[PDB]
Amino acid sequence: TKITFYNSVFIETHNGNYLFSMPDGNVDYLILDELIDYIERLKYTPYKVFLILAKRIISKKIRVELPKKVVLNINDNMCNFASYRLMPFSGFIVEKDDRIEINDKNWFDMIWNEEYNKMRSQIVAEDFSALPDMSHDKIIENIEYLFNIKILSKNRIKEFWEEFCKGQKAAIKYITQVHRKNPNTGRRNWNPPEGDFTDNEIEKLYETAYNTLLSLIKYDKNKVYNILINFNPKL
Amino acid sequence: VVLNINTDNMCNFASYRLMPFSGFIVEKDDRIEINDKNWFDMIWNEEYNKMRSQIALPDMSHDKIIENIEYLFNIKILSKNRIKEFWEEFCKGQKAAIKYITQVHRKNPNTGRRNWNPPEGDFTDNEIEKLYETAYNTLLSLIKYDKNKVYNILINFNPKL
Amino acid sequence: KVVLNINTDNMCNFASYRLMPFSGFIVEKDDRIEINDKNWFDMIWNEEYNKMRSQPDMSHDKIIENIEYLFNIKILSKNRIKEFWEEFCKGQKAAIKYITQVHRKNPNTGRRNWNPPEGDFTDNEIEKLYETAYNTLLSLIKYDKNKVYNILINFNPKL
Amino acid sequence: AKTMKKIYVTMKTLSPLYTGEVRREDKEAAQKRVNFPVRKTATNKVLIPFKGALRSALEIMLKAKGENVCDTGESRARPCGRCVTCSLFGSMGRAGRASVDFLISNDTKEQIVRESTHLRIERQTKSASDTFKGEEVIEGATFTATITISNPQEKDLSLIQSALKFIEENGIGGWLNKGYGRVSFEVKSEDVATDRFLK
Amino acid sequence: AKTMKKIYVTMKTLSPLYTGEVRREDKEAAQKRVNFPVRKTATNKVLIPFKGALRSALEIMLKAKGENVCDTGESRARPCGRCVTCSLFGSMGRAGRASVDFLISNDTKEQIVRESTHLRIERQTKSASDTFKGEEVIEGATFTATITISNPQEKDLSLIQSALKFIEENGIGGWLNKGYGRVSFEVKSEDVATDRFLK
Amino acid sequence: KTMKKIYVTMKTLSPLYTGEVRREDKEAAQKRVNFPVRKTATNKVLIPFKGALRSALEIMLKAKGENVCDTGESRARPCGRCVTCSLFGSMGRAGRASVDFLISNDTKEQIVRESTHLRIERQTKSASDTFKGEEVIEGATFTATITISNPQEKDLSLIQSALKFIEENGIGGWLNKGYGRVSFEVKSEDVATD
Ligand SMILES: [Zn+2]
Ligand SMILES: [Zn+2]
Ligand SMILES: [Zn+2]
Repeated sequence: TKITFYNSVFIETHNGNYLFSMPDGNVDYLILDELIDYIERLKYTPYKVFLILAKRIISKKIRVELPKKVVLNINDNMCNFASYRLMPFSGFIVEKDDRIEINDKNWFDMIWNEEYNKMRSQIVAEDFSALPDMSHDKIIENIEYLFNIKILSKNRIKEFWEEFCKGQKAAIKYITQVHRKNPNTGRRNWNPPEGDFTDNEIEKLYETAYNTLLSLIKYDKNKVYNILINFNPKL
Repeated sequence: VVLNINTDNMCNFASYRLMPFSGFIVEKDDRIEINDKNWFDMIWNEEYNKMRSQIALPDMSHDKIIENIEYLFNIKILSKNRIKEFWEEFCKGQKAAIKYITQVHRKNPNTGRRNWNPPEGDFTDNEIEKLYETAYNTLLSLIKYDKNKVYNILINFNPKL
Repeated sequence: KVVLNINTDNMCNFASYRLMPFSGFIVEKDDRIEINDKNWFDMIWNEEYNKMRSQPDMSHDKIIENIEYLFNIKILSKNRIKEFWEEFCKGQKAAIKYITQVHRKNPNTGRRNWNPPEGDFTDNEIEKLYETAYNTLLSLIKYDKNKVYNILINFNPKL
Repeated sequence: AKTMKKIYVTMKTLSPLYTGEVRREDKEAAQKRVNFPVRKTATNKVLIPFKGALRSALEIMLKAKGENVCDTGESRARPCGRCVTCSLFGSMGRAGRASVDFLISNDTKEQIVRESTHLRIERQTKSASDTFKGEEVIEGATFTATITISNPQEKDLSLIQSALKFIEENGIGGWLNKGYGRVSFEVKSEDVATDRFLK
Repeated sequence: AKTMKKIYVTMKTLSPLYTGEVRREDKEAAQKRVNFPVRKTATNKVLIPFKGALRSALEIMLKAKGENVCDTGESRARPCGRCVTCSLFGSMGRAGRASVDFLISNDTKEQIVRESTHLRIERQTKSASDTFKGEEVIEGATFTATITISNPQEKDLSLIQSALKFIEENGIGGWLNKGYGRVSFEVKSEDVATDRFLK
Repeated sequence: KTMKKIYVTMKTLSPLYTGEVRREDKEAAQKRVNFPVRKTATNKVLIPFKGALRSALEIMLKAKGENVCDTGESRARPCGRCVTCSLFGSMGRAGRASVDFLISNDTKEQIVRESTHLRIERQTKSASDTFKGEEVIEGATFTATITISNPQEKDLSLIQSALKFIEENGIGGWLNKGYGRVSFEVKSEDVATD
């Protein structure tokens, strides 16, 4: 930082030859009638003068300025009205960890829909609030067979237990959703059985999974947990 | 405190009756009111009208609505893409939903084609046109009802919308 | 009656009204339509979920050689001996259950819950050492409590 | 111990990037809408683990060179303590000399995370058999990290830069075999004094 | 003497935060679910040790200047009793001037603690070889502590801030090399009379 | 005549440690914990309460301006003239306040947990020394009952001031590392006739 003193501190960096208040070198920022000649004496007229006087020196073809996170506008049709170029804009300033965005109503509408979908899809009817019949051994036999072949998996048994904690009705909803044969694809959400088979047999094992899980929802929680804990040791 | 929300769509979580919600606590002179998104849209139009200034829908019953939406869903008129895009325009305001159902139902004057999905099955041309008008009337009646009941009606035919 | 349990401190002032967007749960009572926040429902979901869920034979001189080896190639450790001693003090049955749990090879991955041997062992010597750990600890099951404590106290002095 | 090497790492994505959500509650809440969520901060920023990627890079490269480097990565394997990766990344005794921060984005999920549709296509029928949705990070997204080596040796920045080239060539995280995770690194190495803060 | 310097320290987490549970019974109850529980209250708020982090920061930095601070971190190593760190945080036979409280969270464990899946991936096969669930603290979680300096000296506050600037660079808690523990401290100090309560 | 009774309930806000004084029970516990917590044989936690209230009023009143007798010093022998020796005890006459031990409301199995405390090296950043110390969980309700006979006017206010000095500094041990910060809730009662 080359500094020189005049009858005036002429610091000469690479970001501009600043001078707080006439050297013969190029002067970039002048940190400033008698006043006008001082600027006229400087060769290579300064880019900005940091100061009634401003009106005149603007008309002397010179820029003025009269005395944190980066702010990014996202909102752009303006108008001349009341001299300065301008637009009406109502919006939202958001304060990010390294920036300040200036968003509009469409952003808030987007995040309103994104939050409302989260809100509305958290409670599903009688949470924590005509089933077929099966003997306990038959439930053990069918869950064991459909656990060896990969239909009732540990993720399926886990997600059965989580919904059955939330009541019988949510468990029937989950089992009906997994067994549902989509009319456009002809496919159920069961994981397909491993081992060579035939589509009638595969459909009957899917039906067996539907009836064995549905006959387990009528049982007591502790009895359901003690049936499934022999297969998925977590839950 | 003055709730400006209809206190419906209330499930029974355990020994508790409740309703998932998102709105605004607009604290005013002694009200501290709880107003929904529709009030905020009004308020945004207030501001974005005032600041610039300085420079008949039919009634069709709810069970008939589920019946008609179910019939149109099984004959491939009100498909899952139609229910999804109707939900996106419904969350964008009721006027955008009128614009969308008008755009989909508008029989183009040159071609003579509406933007619905064609009925699957044997139906006559007059019958097909009456089904298209049924789709317009049923979704236009669904525009009146509030956001929560429209979500319940549309979630039984499109599980992800 | 309505009670707002949501904190009212942070509130912007747009359109000359003090407004604040919230996303919470309007909840019924005997006479209190109360607006309770996200945390309240995490309280009741945790409370309801936790409430609904809350409701052989071998030589002793050969045994000493086996536990030395399996403590020197790091299959058996201080933690294994510690949980073995707790399960021994809770019964014979639960200690057999724990030894079964640790030795159980999962069909999906082929991994047992022991600690792997360090050293240039191939596959079936590691499998034979796992079987050795199984039969050594399950042979220690039938011995009386004083002898098991004197056997384990050489290796894990805390227990 | 008088010096401290600060390697400022700036990673720009040259491909889609995925790293799965590890938080169970956040994964479940996002799996109501997208089957493969991307890993996210609570400040809505994308977090890739970075220490394991660098350590794995240096382990395969130094095992290929024929050095005395063990294999952390095998199931419950014990770090020996005598390698260079045990010096730079840790053993059961001493900790790692290099504190490898997470690769955190400078941007927020609205700007860089997109939900994308992926398929399984039947071979003989040539139609969609399965469909799933996964959140990924867009191309050109810029991520930052600062590796802080305490007690810096002379061959520490070279090994970090070699590991950065290996992560450039194999990918950082996620579905690396499909084309995801191809990135580029910029290295602003420096050597600060440990008493920088004491004025 | 007649004053006490109270440094109210508010720290935000810029990263996932892990500090381990110390309590046998709480850890043993949590290992039925999570192999690495986080350190909490029975009020269900996350506790972080704070005095040892500050002491470790000041010993490393003041030993990097060349001042004759001892190290209270080796096995069997005793405080000498004559350093500035021995005056600020204590010696065997001389109680510390700083009453560093625990970093107590503002929110509870449901808000800020998430169960997270961590892995060990085999280097050659690029497949998961170990899985372990561990609890971590989310980003943007606010913790508060009070460092109450008795017999206040001139350097102390700056020293504490310098120590905080070490913890801002390295981290606080566990898994510090993996990226965990990166935080941001804000200081609000107040010189107060020690007879404030007598009134 | 009318003796002043101060019921002091205490709620633990950061983990409490007070070390065990009885050598036989400390030796019995030394097997499990290096630092056992002070416990009764009724399986309840008792805390010393006289000395903390005393030393609170000592430092507060000493730097206030009223000269007192510094107890806990090299010799620590007090006068019989200053205010602390008129409240919490003098080398001659008994102190006017009987400060009961802060007994707990709960038992050992419900508040007392063993914990891993640590000493980490500053170069390897790994645990050099580990030890096992017992603490009391937060939210644990203790109770005590202060008995000031011959009640002066500046007695309840002084006890409350000392309790605020204890709420900010801590009760028990390991006080600088964060152990011992509590809240105090106070009720008062004069008794006249029985
Ligand atoms: Zn090694
Ligand atoms: Zn010292
Ligand atoms: Zn005295």
